[PDB]
Amino acid sequence: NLWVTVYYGVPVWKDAETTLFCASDAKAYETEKHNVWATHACVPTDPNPQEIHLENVTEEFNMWKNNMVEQMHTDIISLWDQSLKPCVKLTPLCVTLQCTNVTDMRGELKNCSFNMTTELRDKKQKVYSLFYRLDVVQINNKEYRLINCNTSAITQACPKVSFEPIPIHYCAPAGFAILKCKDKKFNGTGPCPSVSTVQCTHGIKPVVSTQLLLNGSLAEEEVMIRSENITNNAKNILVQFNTPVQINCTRPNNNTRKSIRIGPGQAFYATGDIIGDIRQAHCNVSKATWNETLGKVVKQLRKHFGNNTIIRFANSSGGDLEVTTHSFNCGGEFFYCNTSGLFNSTWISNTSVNDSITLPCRIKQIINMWQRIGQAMYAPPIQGVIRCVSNITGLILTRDGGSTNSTTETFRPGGGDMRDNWRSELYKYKVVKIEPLGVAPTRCKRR
Amino acid sequence: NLWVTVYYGVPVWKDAETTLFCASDAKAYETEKHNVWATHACVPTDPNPQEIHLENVTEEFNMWKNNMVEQMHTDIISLWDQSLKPCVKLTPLCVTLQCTNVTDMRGELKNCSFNMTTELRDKKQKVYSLFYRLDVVQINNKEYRLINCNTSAITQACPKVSFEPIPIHYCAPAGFAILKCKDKKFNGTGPCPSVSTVQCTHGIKPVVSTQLLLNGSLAEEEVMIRSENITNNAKNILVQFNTPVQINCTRPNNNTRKSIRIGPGQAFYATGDIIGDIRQAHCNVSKATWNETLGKVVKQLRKHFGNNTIIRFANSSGGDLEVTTHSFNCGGEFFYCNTSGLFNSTWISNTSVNDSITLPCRIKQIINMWQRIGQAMYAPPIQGVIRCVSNITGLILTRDGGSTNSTTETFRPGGGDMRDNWRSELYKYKVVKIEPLGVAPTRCKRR
Amino acid sequence: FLGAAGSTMGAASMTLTVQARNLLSGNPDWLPDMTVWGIKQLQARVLAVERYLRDQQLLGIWGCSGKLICCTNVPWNSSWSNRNLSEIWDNMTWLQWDKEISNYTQIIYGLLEESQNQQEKNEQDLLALD
Amino acid sequence: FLGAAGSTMGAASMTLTVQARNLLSGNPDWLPDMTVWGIKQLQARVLAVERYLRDQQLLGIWGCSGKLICCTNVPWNSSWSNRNLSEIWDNMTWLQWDKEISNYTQIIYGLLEESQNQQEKNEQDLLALD
Amino acid sequence: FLGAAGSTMGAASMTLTVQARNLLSGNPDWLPDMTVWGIKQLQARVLAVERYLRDQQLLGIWGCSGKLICCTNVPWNSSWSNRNLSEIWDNMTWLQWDKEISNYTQIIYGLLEESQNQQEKNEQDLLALD
Ligand SMILES: *[C@@H]1O[C@H](CO)[C@@H](O[C@@H]2O[C@H](CO)[C@@H](O[C@@H]3O[C@H](CO[C@H]4O[C@H](CO[C@H]5O[C@H](CO)[C@@H](O)[C@H](O)[C@@H]5O)[C@@H](O)[C@H](O[C@H]5O[C@H](CO)[C@@H](O)[C@H](O)[C@@H]5O)[C@@H]4O)[C@@H](O)[C@H](O[C@H]4O[C@H](CO)[C@@H](O)[C@H](O)[C@@H]4O[C@H]4O[C@H](CO)[C@@H](O)[C@H](O)[C@@H]4O)[C@@H]3O)[C@H](O)[C@H]2NC(C)=O)[C@H](O)[C@H]1NC(C)=O
Ligand SMILES: *[C@@H]1O[C@H](CO)[C@@H](O[C@@H]2O[C@H](CO)[C@@H](O[C@@H]3O[C@H](CO[C@H]4O[C@H](CO[C@H]5O[C@H](CO)[C@@H](O)[C@H](O)[C@@H]5O)[C@@H](O)[C@H](O[C@H]5O[C@H](CO)[C@@H](O)[C@H](O)[C@@H]5O)[C@@H]4O)[C@@H](O)[C@H](O[C@H]4O[C@H](CO)[C@@H](O)[C@H](O)[C@@H]4O[C@H]4O[C@H](CO)[C@@H](O)[C@H](O)[C@@H]4O)[C@@H]3O)[C@H](O)[C@H]2NC(C)=O)[C@H](O)[C@H]1NC(C)=O
Ligand SMILES: *[C@@H]1O[C@H](CO)[C@@H](O[C@@H]2O[C@H](CO)[C@@H](O[C@@H]3O[C@H](CO)[C@@H](O)[C@H](O[C@H]4O[C@H](CO)[C@@H](O)[C@H](O)[C@@H]4O[C@H]4O[C@H](CO)[C@@H](O)[C@H](O)[C@@H]4O)[C@@H]3O)[C@H](O)[C@H]2NC(C)=O)[C@H](O)[C@H]1NC(C)=O
Ligand SMILES: *[C@@H]1O[C@H](CO)[C@@H](O[C@@H]2O[C@H](CO)[C@@H](O[C@@H]3O[C@H](CO)[C@@H](O)[C@H](O[C@H]4O[C@H](CO)[C@@H](O)[C@H](O)[C@@H]4O[C@H]4O[C@H](CO)[C@@H](O)[C@H](O)[C@@H]4O)[C@@H]3O)[C@H](O)[C@H]2NC(C)=O)[C@H](O)[C@H]1NC(C)=O
Ligand SMILES: *[C@@H]1O[C@H](CO)[C@@H](O[C@@H]2O[C@H](CO)[C@@H](O[C@@H]3O[C@H](CO[C@H]4O[C@H](CO)[C@@H](O)[C@H](O)[C@@H]4O)[C@@H](O)[C@H](O[C@H]4O[C@H](CO)[C@@H](O)[C@H](O)[C@@H]4O)[C@@H]3O)[C@H](O)[C@H]2NC(C)=O)[C@H](O)[C@H]1NC(C)=O
Ligand SMILES: *[C@@H]1O[C@H](CO)[C@@H](O[C@@H]2O[C@H](CO)[C@@H](O[C@@H]3O[C@H](CO[C@H]4O[C@H](CO)[C@@H](O)[C@H](O)[C@@H]4O)[C@@H](O)[C@H](O[C@H]4O[C@H](CO)[C@@H](O)[C@H](O)[C@@H]4O)[C@@H]3O)[C@H](O)[C@H]2NC(C)=O)[C@H](O)[C@H]1NC(C)=O
Ligand SMILES: *[C@@H]1O[C@H](CO)[C@@H](O[C@@H]2O[C@H](CO)[C@@H](O[C@@H]3O[C@H](CO)[C@@H](O)[C@H](O)[C@@H]3O)[C@H](O)[C@H]2NC(C)=O)[C@H](O)[C@H]1NC(C)=O
Ligand SMILES: *[C@@H]1O[C@H](CO)[C@@H](O[C@@H]2O[C@H](CO)[C@@H](O[C@@H]3O[C@H](CO)[C@@H](O)[C@H](O)[C@@H]3O)[C@H](O)[C@H]2NC(C)=O)[C@H](O)[C@H]1NC(C)=O
Ligand SMILES: *[C@@H]1O[C@H](CO)[C@@H](O[C@@H]2O[C@H](CO)[C@@H](O)[C@H](O)[C@H]2NC(C)=O)[C@H](O)[C@H]1NC(C)=O
Ligand SMILES: *[C@@H]1O[C@H](CO)[C@@H](O[C@@H]2O[C@H](CO)[C@@H](O)[C@H](O)[C@H]2NC(C)=O)[C@H](O)[C@H]1NC(C)=O
Ligand SMILES: *[C@@H]1O[C@H](CO)[C@@H](O[C@@H]2O[C@H](CO)[C@@H](O)[C@H](O)[C@H]2NC(C)=O)[C@H](O)[C@H]1NC(C)=O
Ligand SMILES: *[C@@H]1O[C@H](CO)[C@@H](O)[C@H](O)[C@H]1NC(C)=O
Ligand SMILES: *[C@@H]1O[C@H](CO)[C@@H](O)[C@H](O)[C@H]1NC(C)=O
Ligand SMILES: *[C@@H]1O[C@H](CO)[C@@H](O)[C@H](O)[C@H]1NC(C)=O
Repeated sequence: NLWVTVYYGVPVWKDAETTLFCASDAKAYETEKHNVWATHACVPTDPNPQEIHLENVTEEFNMWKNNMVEQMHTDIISLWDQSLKPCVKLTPLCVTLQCTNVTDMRGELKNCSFNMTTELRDKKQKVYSLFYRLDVVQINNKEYRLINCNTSAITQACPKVSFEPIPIHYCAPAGFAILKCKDKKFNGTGPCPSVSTVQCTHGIKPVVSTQLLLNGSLAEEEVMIRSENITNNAKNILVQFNTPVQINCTRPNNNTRKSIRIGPGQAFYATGDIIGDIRQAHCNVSKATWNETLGKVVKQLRKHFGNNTIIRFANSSGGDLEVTTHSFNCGGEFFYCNTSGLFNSTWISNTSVNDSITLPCRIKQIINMWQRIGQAMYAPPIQGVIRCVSNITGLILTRDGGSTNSTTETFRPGGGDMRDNWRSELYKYKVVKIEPLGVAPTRCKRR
Repeated sequence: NLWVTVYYGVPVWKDAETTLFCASDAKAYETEKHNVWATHACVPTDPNPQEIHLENVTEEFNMWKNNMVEQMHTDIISLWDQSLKPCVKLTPLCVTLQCTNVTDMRGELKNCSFNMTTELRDKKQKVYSLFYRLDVVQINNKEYRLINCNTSAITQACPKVSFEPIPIHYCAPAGFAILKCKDKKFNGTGPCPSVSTVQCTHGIKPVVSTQLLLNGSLAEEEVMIRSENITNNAKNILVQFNTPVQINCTRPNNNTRKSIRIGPGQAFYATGDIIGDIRQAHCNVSKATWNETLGKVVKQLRKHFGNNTIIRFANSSGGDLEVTTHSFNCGGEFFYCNTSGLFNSTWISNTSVNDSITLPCRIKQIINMWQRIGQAMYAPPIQGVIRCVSNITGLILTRDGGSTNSTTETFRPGGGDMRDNWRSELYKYKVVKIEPLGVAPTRCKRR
Repeated sequence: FLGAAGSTMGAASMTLTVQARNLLSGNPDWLPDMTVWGIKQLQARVLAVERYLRDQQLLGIWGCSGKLICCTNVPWNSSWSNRNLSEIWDNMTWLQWDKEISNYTQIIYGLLEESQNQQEKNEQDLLALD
Repeated sequence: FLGAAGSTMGAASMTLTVQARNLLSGNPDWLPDMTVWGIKQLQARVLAVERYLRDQQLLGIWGCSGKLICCTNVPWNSSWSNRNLSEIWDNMTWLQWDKEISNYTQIIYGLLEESQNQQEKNEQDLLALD
Repeated sequence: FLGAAGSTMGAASMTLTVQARNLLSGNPDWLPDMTVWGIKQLQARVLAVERYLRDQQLLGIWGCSGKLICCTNVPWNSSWSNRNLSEIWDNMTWLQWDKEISNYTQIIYGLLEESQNQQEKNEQDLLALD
């Protein structure tokens, strides 16, 4: 009896992948400071982002299969190179370094004398600088060299731009949509009872860190435990905190900028003498706040590893510095902190057997993150003492393979892949494409 | 009774801003000479530009609020960098210069000996060149250096391309329109009785000059006087001439090109010895023609400053060379002329109390215009004597602040902002966006 | 080309086609482009087609589905420019017209997409069945 | 915005207009772009208009020629989801609906462009002559 | 696909739909692009959509407002290819046909946009009022 009829705009979608753009909230642009991080031409965010809750809908999510992570990961990487392209390349810094021990703590800093090319190509320049032990390597008084020269080339980051993370909303173009999981407890896998849609994702700060998720999103009620394959010890375990952890990372060295001239037109910023406290970089964590969280977190692992079992914590096993330490950026400088003091504990079924704690941190200006070869970035010196306060919102953890599985299990800080850091904020999001065209049988026919 | 009805294409527009492109008249492309100025991919101009006169229409214009100026100003700037990018960079020219006085007029030219890198990286090259006093600065026989080396880097303009200004029509994309003011007397502010529309603006030659508008558009009937804020002495005063003023600027030095080889593959063009008249660059203005204009112009100022008053003229007060002199380009070289001789006069109410006049001009190859730091352009030497004839179509003027306002007023040549130069041709133009959609009540309804 | 903008709305209906033509399509058209100033001749014409399809959606979702003029079942409210018919077309101009309707412009828009093509096409489906 | 996706097809017909709107047009709209990350904000929106005109061809070449809903002379085959009318709109959902028709989807498409607007317009030409 | 180009105009009307399809939409479609040779795979497809909307304006502003075939009230002038009906469709081919009309092509175009949809829609407005 009936007849076919074309309906346009029916609620039908399929899971797919597209190219997502950013959103800066149109305030980051007023923050200026010559293109901070991403925001330059960055899409300002709709003042009123729209979130529509879909009733009577259940959708299955997988955060580990999420494509927004891979795009974001490649975005930061592509973003990094574009920042270093217009800046000043440090290529003729491979000159011999004659170094000596700084005036305590086994001479971590080296005072190095070397020859340099001036604006003119005729006469050289005899000048000295100050490099960390991590930035230099001796070759056989004490003679050193740049640590990256044998591996690759090097370029200096511009002092105008800042590495300051700013909120970035990922949005989808026309024909696409972004799904948001509104449940309080979600491990990133399984069906999602309450699903809402948004044009733009929430504020996401691209904070690059290791062993500690900084400035991230808090969980709801109970703390969350996420892992790709849990019984598998080869897979990292992502944790989401309820309450934020106060962390202080400072640069207890009050410095000055040389701004030496290697012209014509170019000026390099050398690290001058340190005026102030003679100290190594340090990281503070309040003993009461970390413990309280630990007691709550260690109980969540027993929802899997069993009601009663012994959970012991320990510092990093070994590997690259990026893996073994907490790597991040504060005030433009890159800190590498020793977390061994926090991870020293042993817990009972519900319990573990002072007013403050500190963590030794190391500073490295010349870095290759993401296993990049051919390009090394030099972090420019900062005037004065740098102080920063951030939230610790989560961790990257790995389980040991030694078993004795039915006895006890030990967990250690993870590292490596930075996608996990983005999976922390993107677990509730996935990309689907909308299929508007539809057909239905009805009597109307046509004349 | 009636019913609403959608009308499409109704004559309704709103003032707005868009991105405008160029037009080259499709002849400039046949002029070739490897991308002269702008025209490379430049839009050829419609052989028949369309100008439609709108009857019974009055629109209010402001030339100082015009956005076509800001775009054009940023265009020339962006155009300038793209021309210097593929060319040869002069970076290792900062070598010490041993200079001596040329064989009259207090030794304006310096014969400089210096060391240079050859195609090979082994042996240097002992060679001499000839630089103007303005291009070099001594540092403490006579030893000199490049004047830009302490400030910035430097790059040479390619001899293939030419700086020759070519007519450029600014046009608007679909959805936009360009308004043209057809009145004979318009100061750039107030209502415009007769308004016509065009797809493309008229022929506009991007001639960059100071204290003198060269190769511009003539006024109609009376000469025109334009100022942003007139009683305000801080605002420049733009003047539009009726009859064009004959001006001659020549390079009375017959030169040769060295074309030295700083390989591999690169060749620099040095300034060789001068064969011919021993002279300084000079600018000619006919005494009769300048005066006649002056008598007509000085009367227009009395339509504001009052019927009777004393108007005295004087040369530039002081400042940067770009401000204090007339800066332009002829034959590829950049002249800086001394206008002090023309601006020496004193006028009565209608009058002022030989066959020719001349103006001392200075030449500078290394220039930073538009207050640019980090990039300095070297103007390549030209074979033979350069001669050029242009029209003087207008001025940039400033009024003194010293008052004694009710007594007399003195005017001096302005400078600085190059937007004023573009405001001279764009005063009759502004950008609006068309809004085609409209609704009107009618009986037709629908079945 | 806009010649009747100063003229009355009644006279402005004759040249309506001219505005539709020139406005609609604008191609110079030049293939050549370069990294800088090629992106400038792109950004302008890309915004042209984005602004265009924006207008076309309204023409389709409303009771038009066709260009130039089309009518609708929305009754003209008295509160919306209460006027004389000869006071609109014969004595008044479009720029002068759009000036007053500015307050009711968004209201009328709702009557076209919702009150008509949402409720009209559904009405049509119910009337085309029998 | 997709709110009735969980609801029945009968209820999903009321908010149909909302999906048409938001889906159709998406301009942020920002002119600024750069050599890298400018090509990223381009590649996305260019694919948007390519996917769009792809859909629009079907609307035109079929018996619609207009947006939202339009009907046709193609009889509904029993072999295609043999069902109850109240079992479709009242008891069933679109996602659940498109799930079954997946096999006959390409067949129906042929009936719209070939069996109708190819044979209908030609039929119209023969019926409009007299 | 163009198969009837050699065949007569009468036979060329059957496969008309095929030409409409393939011509209309052409997406490879590949997202990847680079600074050079990415601008080459752009410049081609951008000119494709510019040439396309150019054609679509004529379809709308004329008496069609729909694709494939549509008719009009413009009478065929004798001075325009005075011929036999069987001498056109049955005995003649399109390429051979467009060859002769080349002189009157621009004239006919005027009759569609001006003589019809300018004067027809206005006529419709006057006939829809009563
Ligand atoms: C995510 O991570 C998790 C963990 O972190 C991963 O889980 C891992 O999954 C793999 C599967 O790929 C498992 O390996 C498979 O194990 C099964 C089962 O083996 C257990 O049971 C056997 C039988 O048990 C019954 O019978 C006895 C006797 O009556 C009873 O007492 C019992 O109570 C039970 O009732 C038993 O034989 C097994 O013991 C043997 O193996 C273990 C493990 O190596 C040894 O320690 C023992 O000493 C002993 O040797 C075990 O207890 C096996 O059946 C699978 O074998 C298949 O695959 C082999 C390749 O790995 C292949 O060589 C075999 O031939 C066999 O393939 C056969 O079966 C196929 C399917 O039918 C046929 O197609 C095929 O042709 C052939 O016939 C396999 O070894 C891991 O155990 C499991 N991890 C852990 C810790 O348990 C998961 O994979 C990850 N996933 C992702 C997506 O990341
Ligand atoms: C373009 O350029 C032009 C010029 O090139 C610019 O024009 C300039 O515009 C500014 C306005 O921003 C003017 O300043 C303002 O002047 C007025 C008027 O001042 C004059 O008259 C006063 C009264 O005159 C009458 O009364 C006497 C007594 O009976 C009679 O004899 C007279 O004949 C008159 O009838 C008089 O008091 C003034 O003299 C004082 O000021 C001058 C100038 O500084 C001194 O030389 C004198 O010695 C004497 O001190 C003068 O003669 C003032 O009223 C304005 O003051 C307001 O703004 C001040 C900030 O500048 C602020 O501190 C004051 O409190 C005051 O604000 C009051 O009024 C506001 C408005 O009602 C209130 O909101 C506010 O709360 C407060 O109550 C101001 O000083 C410039 O004079 C003028 N330039 C010239 C050369 O005249 C123009 O701005 C430019 N525009 C653009 C877009 O570029
Ligand atoms: C990382 O760094 C951050 C920032 O430094 C740390 O967070 C801060 O922690 C401190 C101490 O834990 C805390 O300081 C107190 O804040 C109170 C308000 O919240 C203040 O009222 C208080 O000031 C009193 O004490 C000071 C020291 O004793 C006095 O110098 C001061 O004058 C105050 O005394 C007054 O008040 C008393 C009555 O209470 C009155 O009798 C007196 O007359 C006088 O009026 C402290 O300064 C900061 O508030 C914290 N900051 C934030 C942002 O939370 C964090 O602990 C660090 N983490 C680690 C691991 O080190
Ligand atoms: C900037 O430079 C420009 C260009 O040089 C200047 O503009 C030129 O100005 C000159 C003089 O002011 C002018 O030259 C005259 O042009 C006339 C035509 O317009 C010529 O007829 C004339 O030639 C006669 O005079 C010459 C010198 O006396 C002789 O050499 C020549 O043979 C001519 O004589 C003949 O004619 C007489 C009768 O008149 C006859 O009896 C003789 O037998 C013989 O046949 C001049 O050359 C140029 O025309 C101007 N050029 C332009 C383009 O306008 C400008 O003045 C300069 N400005 C400044 C400030 O210096
Ligand atoms: C995790 O999140 C925390 C909190 O958001 C981040 O901490 C931020 O750290 C940045 C520095 O990297 C801070 O930026 C600083 O802002 C200070 C305050 O600026 C206001 O006040 C001044 C007046 O003093 C106003 O003029 C100004 O407009 C602002 O309203 C500045 O004083 C700072 O400048 C000084 O410090 C920097 C280095 O820190 C030096 O380079 C400067 O030269 C100068 O000495 C600086 O601009 C920011 O304010 C901090 N957040 C908050 C809320 O305070 C962590 O950095 C982040 N973690 C990571 C890894 O990014
Ligand atoms: C204001 O406007 C005036 C007038 O438009 C400009 O003056 C122009 O100056 C340029 C030079 O910058 C002139 O270009 C010159 O054209 C001459 C004539 O070319 C014709 O004749 C030759 C035969 O001789 C033909 O083969 C050719 O196809 C043309 O038909 C050339 O002879 C010139 O070459 C010589 O001079 C230049 C430097 O001037 C040298 O570099 C060359 O190597 C060679 O020695 C040159 O090509 C142009 O002709 C002038 N205009 C007019 C109308 O003559 C002003 O420059 C302008 N002001 C500013 C600031 O731009
Ligand atoms: C590690 O976490 C434990 C909680 O599991 C912390 O124990 C806390 O210890 C303080 C004392 O230092 C307790 O405060 C006490 O409160 C009672 C009741 O008001 C009062 O009688 C005592 O005089 C004292 O003030 C606190 O209650 C207790 N926490 C809980 C949950 O009971 C411990 O402080 C943490 N580690 C560190 C660094 O102390
Ligand atoms: C400055 O401008 C004035 C005009 O305001 C110029 O005065 C001009 O002087 C010439 C003489 O050199 C005048 O020509 C004369 O013409 C009369 C009448 O034909 C004749 O009798 C004389 O023998 C002589 O030929 C000219 O008329 C006069 N201008 C005007 C408008 O009257 C003056 O020349 C200019 N400055 C210079 C450089 O001379
Ligand atoms: C790092 O070593 C340099 C020398 O290579 C020190 O600079 C010298 O400082 C002394 C002060 O005791 C001066 O008398 C010399 O003239 C300095 N020489 C040069 C070349 O600068 C420098 O002081 C050392 N580090 C610091 C600043 O503590
Ligand atoms: C990070 O912290 C741990 C724990 O304090 C440090 O381990 C010490 O290592 C030294 C040798 O380098 C031993 O002499 C100490 O006995 C160790 N301490 C303890 C408590 O066992 C470690 O050195 C720190 N830093 C690094 C880079 O390893
Ligand atoms: C520009 O022209 C003026 C006017 O001729 C020059 O002023 C002369 O300056 C010198 C000193 O440099 C004095 O000795 C002369 O007496 C001045 N001339 C007059 C007429 O007063 C000026 O030097 C010229 N150039 C520059 C660069 O200033
Ligand atoms: C300087 O300190 C280092 C420790 O890193 C030590 O190995 C070296 O022997 C010291 N040099 C001198 C001269 O004491
Ligand atoms: C060369 O001329 C300059 C004038 O610029 C003068 O200062 C200098 O003393 C002269 N040198 C000699 C050696 O005469
Ligand atoms: C319905 O479909 C079957 C098989 O798909 C076919 O045999 C039959 O002819 C079709 N009927 C109509 C009316 O299309």
